[PDB]
Amino acid sequence: GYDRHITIFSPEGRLYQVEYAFKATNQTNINSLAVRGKDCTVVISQKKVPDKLLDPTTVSYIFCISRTIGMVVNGPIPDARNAALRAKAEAAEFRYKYGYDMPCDVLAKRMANLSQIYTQRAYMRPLGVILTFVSVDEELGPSIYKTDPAGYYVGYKATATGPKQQEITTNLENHFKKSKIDHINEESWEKVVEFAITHMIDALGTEFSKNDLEVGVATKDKFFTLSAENIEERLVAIAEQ
Amino acid sequence: FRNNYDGDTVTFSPTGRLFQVEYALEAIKQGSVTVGLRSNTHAVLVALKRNADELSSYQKKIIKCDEHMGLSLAGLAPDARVLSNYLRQQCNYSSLVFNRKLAVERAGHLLCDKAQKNTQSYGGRPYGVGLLIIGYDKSGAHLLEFQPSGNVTELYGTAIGARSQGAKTYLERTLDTFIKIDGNPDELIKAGVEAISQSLRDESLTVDNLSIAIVGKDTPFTIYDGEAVAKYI
Amino acid sequence: GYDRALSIFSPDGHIFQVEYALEAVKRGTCAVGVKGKNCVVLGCERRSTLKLQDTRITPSKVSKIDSHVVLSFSGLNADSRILIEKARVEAQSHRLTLEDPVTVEYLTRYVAGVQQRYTQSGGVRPFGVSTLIAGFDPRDDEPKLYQTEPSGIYSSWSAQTIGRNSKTVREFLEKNYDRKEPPATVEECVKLTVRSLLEVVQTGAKNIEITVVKPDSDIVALSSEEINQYVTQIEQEKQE
Amino acid sequence: GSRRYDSRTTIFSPEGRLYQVEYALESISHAGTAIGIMASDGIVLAAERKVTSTLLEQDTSTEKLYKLNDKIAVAVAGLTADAEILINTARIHAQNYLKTYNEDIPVEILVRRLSDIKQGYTQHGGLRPFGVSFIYAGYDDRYGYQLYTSNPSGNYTGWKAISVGANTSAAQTLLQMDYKDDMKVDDAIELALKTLSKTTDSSALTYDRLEFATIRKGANDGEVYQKIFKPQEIKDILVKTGIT
Amino acid sequence: DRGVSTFSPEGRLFQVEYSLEAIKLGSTAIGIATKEGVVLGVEKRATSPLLESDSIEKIVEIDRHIGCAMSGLTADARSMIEHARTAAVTHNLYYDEDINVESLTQSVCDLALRFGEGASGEERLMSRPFGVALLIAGHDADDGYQLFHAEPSGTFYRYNAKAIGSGSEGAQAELLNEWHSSLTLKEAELLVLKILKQVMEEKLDENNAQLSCITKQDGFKIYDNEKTAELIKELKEKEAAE
Amino acid sequence: MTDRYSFSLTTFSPSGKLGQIDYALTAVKQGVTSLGIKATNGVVIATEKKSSSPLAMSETLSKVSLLTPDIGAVYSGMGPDYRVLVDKSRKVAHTSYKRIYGEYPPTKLLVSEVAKIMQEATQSGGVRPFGVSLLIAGHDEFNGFSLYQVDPSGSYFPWKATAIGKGSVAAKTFLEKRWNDELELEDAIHIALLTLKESVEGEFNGDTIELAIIGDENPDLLGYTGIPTDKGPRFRKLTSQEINDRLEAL
Amino acid sequence: ILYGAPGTGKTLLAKAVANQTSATFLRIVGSELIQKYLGDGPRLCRQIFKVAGENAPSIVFIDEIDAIGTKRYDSNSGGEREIQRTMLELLNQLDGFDDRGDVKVIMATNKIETLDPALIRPGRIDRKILFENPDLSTKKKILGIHTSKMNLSEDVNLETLVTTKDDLSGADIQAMCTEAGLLALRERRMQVTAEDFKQAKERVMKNKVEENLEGLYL
Amino acid sequence: TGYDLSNSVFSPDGRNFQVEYAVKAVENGTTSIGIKCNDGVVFAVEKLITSKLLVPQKNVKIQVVDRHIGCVYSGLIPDGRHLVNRGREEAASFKKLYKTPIPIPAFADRLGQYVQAHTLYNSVRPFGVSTIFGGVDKNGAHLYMLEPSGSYWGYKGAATGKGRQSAKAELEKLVDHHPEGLSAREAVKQAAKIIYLAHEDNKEKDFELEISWCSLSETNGLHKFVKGDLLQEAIDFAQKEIN
Repeated sequence: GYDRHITIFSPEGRLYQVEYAFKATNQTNINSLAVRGKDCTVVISQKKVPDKLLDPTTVSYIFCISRTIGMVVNGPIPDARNAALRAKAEAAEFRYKYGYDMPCDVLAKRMANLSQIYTQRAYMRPLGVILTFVSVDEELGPSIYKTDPAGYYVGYKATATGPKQQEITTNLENHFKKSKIDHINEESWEKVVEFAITHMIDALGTEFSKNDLEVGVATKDKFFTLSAENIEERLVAIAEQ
Repeated sequence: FRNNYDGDTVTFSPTGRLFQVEYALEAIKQGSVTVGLRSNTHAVLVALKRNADELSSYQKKIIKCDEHMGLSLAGLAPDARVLSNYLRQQCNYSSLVFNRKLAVERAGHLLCDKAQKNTQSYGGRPYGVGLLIIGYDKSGAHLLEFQPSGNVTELYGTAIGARSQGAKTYLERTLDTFIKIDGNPDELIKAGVEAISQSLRDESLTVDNLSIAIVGKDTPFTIYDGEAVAKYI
Repeated sequence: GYDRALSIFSPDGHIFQVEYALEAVKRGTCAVGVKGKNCVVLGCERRSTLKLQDTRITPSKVSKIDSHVVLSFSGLNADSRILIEKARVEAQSHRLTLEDPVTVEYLTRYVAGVQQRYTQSGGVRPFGVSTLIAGFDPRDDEPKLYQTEPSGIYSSWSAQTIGRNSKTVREFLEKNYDRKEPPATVEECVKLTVRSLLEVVQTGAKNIEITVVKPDSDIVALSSEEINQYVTQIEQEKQE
Repeated sequence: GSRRYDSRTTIFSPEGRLYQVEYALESISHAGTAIGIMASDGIVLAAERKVTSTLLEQDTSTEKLYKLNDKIAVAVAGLTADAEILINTARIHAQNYLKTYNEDIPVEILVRRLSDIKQGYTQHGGLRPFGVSFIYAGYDDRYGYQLYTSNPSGNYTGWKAISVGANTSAAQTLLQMDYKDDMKVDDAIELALKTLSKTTDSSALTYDRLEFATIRKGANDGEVYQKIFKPQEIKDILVKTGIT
Repeated sequence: DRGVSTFSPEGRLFQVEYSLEAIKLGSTAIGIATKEGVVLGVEKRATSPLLESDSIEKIVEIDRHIGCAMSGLTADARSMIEHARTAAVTHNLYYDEDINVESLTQSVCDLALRFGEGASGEERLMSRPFGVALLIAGHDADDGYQLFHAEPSGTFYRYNAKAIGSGSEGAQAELLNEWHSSLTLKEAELLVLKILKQVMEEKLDENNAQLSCITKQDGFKIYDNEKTAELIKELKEKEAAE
Repeated sequence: MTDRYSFSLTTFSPSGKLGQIDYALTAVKQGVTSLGIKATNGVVIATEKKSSSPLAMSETLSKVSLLTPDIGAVYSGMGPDYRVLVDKSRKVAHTSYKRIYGEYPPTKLLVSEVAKIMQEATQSGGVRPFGVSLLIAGHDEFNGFSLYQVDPSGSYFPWKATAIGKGSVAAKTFLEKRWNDELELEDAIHIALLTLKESVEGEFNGDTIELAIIGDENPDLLGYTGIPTDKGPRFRKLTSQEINDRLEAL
Repeated sequence: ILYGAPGTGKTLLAKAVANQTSATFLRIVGSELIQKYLGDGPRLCRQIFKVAGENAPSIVFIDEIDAIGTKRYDSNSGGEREIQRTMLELLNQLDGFDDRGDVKVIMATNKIETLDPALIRPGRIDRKILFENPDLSTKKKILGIHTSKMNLSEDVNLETLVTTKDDLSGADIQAMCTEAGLLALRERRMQVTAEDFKQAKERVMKNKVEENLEGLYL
Repeated sequence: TGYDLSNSVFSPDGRNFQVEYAVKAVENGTTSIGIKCNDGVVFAVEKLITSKLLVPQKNVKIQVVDRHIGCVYSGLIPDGRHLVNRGREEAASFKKLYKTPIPIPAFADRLGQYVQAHTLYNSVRPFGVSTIFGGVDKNGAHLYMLEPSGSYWGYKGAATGKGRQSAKAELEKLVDHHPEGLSAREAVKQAAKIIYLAHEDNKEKDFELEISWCSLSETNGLHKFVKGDLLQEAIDFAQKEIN
């Protein structure tokens, strides 16, 4: 029908184009976890293993916007790479005109308002991908801002993406009630990766190998992604506990 | 097909081949037929001139572009005029900047990129006229076959227009003949007259409907008509 | 059908949008005029039957373009006022450039071009109002009467009518007016013009407005009692 | 007929009249009834408000009556989104005449130019025509007091007394019977309150739902002065005329 | 979308094809290009005696030695007439010379072969498709007397005797016989009147029929009503003897 | 066929009224219940915040923003629709006023400029107007306290007590139920808490409830001292810890 | 082919001709030609020409066709499949019928655009009569019939009543005079006089047509 | 449904049908493969011979990027050349500002945003071709294939076209041949054999073998065409294996 092809309001107020935006995010069946520690933030994304004809180093679900800042995207690939190019452009331009680092609170706001600009364009299609921004703020500290393809972003104690997100939220909710804190212990950023993966395996219910996962790490004034040898080193330390 | 897939140039098909391009090729089938072939040192094009009625004069389908180059227009009339001035501008732009005449392989790349921009853009009508372009450059004689989709293919010789299969059958058996003839521009023109004769259904056999153009390493591109082409006929 | 588009020529050779624009003219007011040897006369019908309407503040239907050139029309006034403004600006632009008074032939070709340009422009609605441009050429006493049609063409006429019951008045214009010998006197051309208007007006005075143009840039407007005087003379022949 | 194109104003209707103008008249009738009155010594403006809600503050807001300049006060009836765009544009254009010619713009000059602004959207461009019903009230030294109306077709018509909105034919009939050739300012106020009382569902004719503006030439030194009375003063004239 | 969608495409463009019927609805114009001159004629199509035939003119003069005619909507013609007059003074500007008939026709057809607003390598003027049937005839120092029909659809063709309008189909059948390479200037004037009288719906008269001639000495000359009436009596005298 | 869901962008609604406004008001009805109370000595606004996931931080969502220190605002509807509107609405108040008159925009001018953006969205085709409804409350020297209801159709009207969102019809009677125009600001906050509590009974605390007030200036929020001329901010946002204090005293 | 409304256009024109032609009036309802049964279409059409096919002292009249006149494309949307094959047999019965014109077939519908081009058969039907708006002279002929019975005052002539006439052809001139004679019964008089004409026509011309066709579009 | 009539519209399946039809249109084109070695990459393209009128070394579809990157695609020929001609300007634009040749992962970002934006534009028709590019930059050998949907990743081998099913099985065998991968000269003989195996569906027509590669050993980081005895050796090597 013609009413399902239009971006503007529907008769029931439920946009059909937006329902397909969230539906396309689960097309890849990727389960990622984003949690907040004390002084650090570690985010792990599920890495699908293709055949031997693909380079696993090139395949990544996490893009580096800048130092301390990182983004994981789950959804359509062609809209995932183009969305990363827009976040990097606004990050460098904001550090020039205003001469200050672009926080994920604002970095999730720019892409959220940019999605509404795409809805105002008839020829341009809005982004159907989820933009999850994580960093360590100078004041607020660890913060997670997950931008829906419809431009919705709000801070989270712990969040995930996938069909098991309901099971991940429930498992992490009862764990935070015992300690009464939303931050992971062991302030050392090396041990934060251990718990962030440990709570993910118990929530997903399936153990993953070094090639099945990609572990992003956002520290103070530094950002990096653990390679295949570093992720394998984490699995050895997690196995002993 | 009516609407559904391939209703617009942007609209694709379940197979993936746009049928709107094939519709533009249909005008070339019943359009003016032309036959051409080339050797290492020479290139020949024989085009049939059409008319409305007996009182209507025959119009030359061969249009001059460069001194060493030539082309024949079979297809939609208005689409063939813009591509003509485009090639005329590139030949002058290459002579003004690079001082060199526009290369044949370079003319095909610019002509392919010209018609491709209007194809990928919404709206507008793509070019449905066929172009057989010959030219003499440092690389020698070359003949390009321009399809309405923009495809460019290098051949010894080919033919488009009404009953184009008649000349193609002649060029397959004689392929080893005209390629070995060098320095004899008369024998290459005689082969073109016998090639179009098998293609034609014998509507009008007179001289005024045939326009023969030839270019080579010595004589540049020149369009002949009247008693000039009547010697071979 | 073809009423949704303009540039489409239709298999009948005539755009249906222009034909539908003529339907508004068929219900429009009656505009009749006749040019004589020494003068041109243009009548018009403005209905005064509407109650609580001040005639002093009501703009006249006849629009003054040049000193010796006036303008009359029939149709939607909202569309004509744009045509009137574009003609008046060009009317002043004629003396702003050529220094000569407005030419009837040049003004009609401009108004036809205004109808042409806005029709040839995509997304712009054409004017479905027929305008009558009359007047004398500069330093010439020969009368010039031109018309405009929604099809974007113009033509000249000795006597022409538009609006409601245009075919009925047209029969009155062909039989009772001789092109070979137009009326020489001013009173004869005005009296015969009223008789054509009395068909659509049906015995009324304030519903008839006639503006007579005279040589050497003279515009006269007949009052209500002066127009009603010609009505009385016509009724004398009917009651006889 | 069967296939009717409502999309673009450039598309002509089979009858010749745009159907968007027909349906725009229905939107005017859905709003409140506004009746302008042109008198010899001034212009009396009276209208009723559509909002019946008590929680809304009627005394601090004027939905219909607005002021273009000192000599012109208009009452708009129609879409609010289209009103503020045309009224502000009218205020800009009216001051532009005062910029060039250092004078106040006459009514006929302003009304004729504002009518072509609505027609500009229908004449060219794929934009929307603004269905609006104004009330043109002002005074100049040329023709005197001029009372005009604005139809959705973008035209203007001279009216001595006119009613727009709901009960258009019902209120206009009552005005034609009691109409006076002189139209005294005091009689124009009594004529307005008498007609609005019959066309309003409320028999008491509350003051908070009414907008009362009066132009009078009998001010000091014979100058035109526009004064919109407060709702407290609107209740006072209701007792003098005998409504309450 | 009615005519731009529902059709089953054969690889044709139905936009201009609908205008082909409007071409046949235009005024009937017949002309013959000979070695001693070019005789042209049109039809006034007066539906009422109050129409002024001297005020309206269906032929325009692009150059002193080159005439023109039109059959179709006058609105679409005025854009082409002003464009043809612009190209005429353009050649008189840069090269300061009378442009050839074939060279002028190709320059006029440059606008008739382009349509639409957006483009790539060529400028655009008209915002919507249009068309008009224009017959361009004249004389030059290259090919001599030439007559070309300007078609907004395809490329113009060279016609020695061309007929346009409603009677264009049947008149060309008569031009395949009566026309001959030995026709002089006087014989061409009487041949057009014999053909025009039959193809025209109304009776032959000086008011409803206007003809013109194109020669080298006189350039573009229009036959006066008195001169035309003299040629009408010569046609009636010849038909009376046969 | 049926209507194409036009804003009057390129097409006027044949029904005589725009049908998508009611569908845009459906998006307004889709919003949370947000109310406000206009009193003599102050104006109070109350709204509820969506819980969504239990791990979502409640301090990130702010449904009451700051335009000028003397004027507050509250909205109900889609999240990103309010941000694009206000980001443009701020630049209008700066250029058209604050870059000319060099002061803080009053209540009459600021609210009018916000509705003009919605008017441009309805007039300009291809751009859909945002379906959020804003309740703007402010205090100036000219008109004093003001409470305006900004509809997506481009119309605004003053209201003593009004509600928007799903409880727009329900809470409008509830505000008139317990509150009257003769009541002051202090007794109005208690009424706003009782009416908003009926919207959802799950959590009434300050986490999911954002309460803000307009009233006498606060010198702690001015940021500087020494100048008696410049007035302090008349808008003070209540901290969630302070909101629970009003709940125990409710 | 006739156009108009029943009682004036599709009635008065049909019955007026049968009087001067001295032919029996034969009426066949257009809906009765299709009985909703297969085979009744061609059967009932042949029987119409059979009654008039002996001495031919009559003329066939058919009025008010909303059904068989439109077959559409299918048996829905107002059309029927039996209508497609019925209109074809009526063509064979129209061409096969040959006489000097003693019997005619007169059918009147609202629109002929949905008719079968076969049954149209140009040259068999040369007459298309569209309903036109009569002038003021039409009312003078209708008044003269009733004024011969009802007596009128000397101050009111045929030119007085024809003054106000709005979109009425022949049907309501009798209906307007009905109210003109009804108002006189309130005044207890059998002869309508000048005082009655003014008050009676105002109750007629007013309060009837709600829609207004007016030139205030401006 | 009507999702194919309007470009850049979300389908109920999550991907636009026009984007899906562009992917299926690549299978109708010729089969083009590639091999990524340690010291460089090797490209092999298959070209179907229309008739005997074709002249060799004319219609070759091998495209060049700077001096260190070769380029080849599979799909519509006119649609593929416009994407390459734009990429030629992208490599030159980077050369103007940064005064250095463009690396391979940077060349994919420019063509990535170029194609992915067109899939987001209605006024621009998406590409129906799949481009295979690679070479040796300052960072070493890299290989990337740009799909018509806009997605691309690093590939140790490239397969597309109609014979991609038979070619993918042979590319996975490269690990079985040697654990470290074949050399530069060994990959040319290996890539040629895959063309003959993928030619089983095209056996009704003739073919012309065209192979190009760029490495740091022989060419020293230059894009050249395989000729001389190296081209004839790869032909005779595969003809003996297919026996």
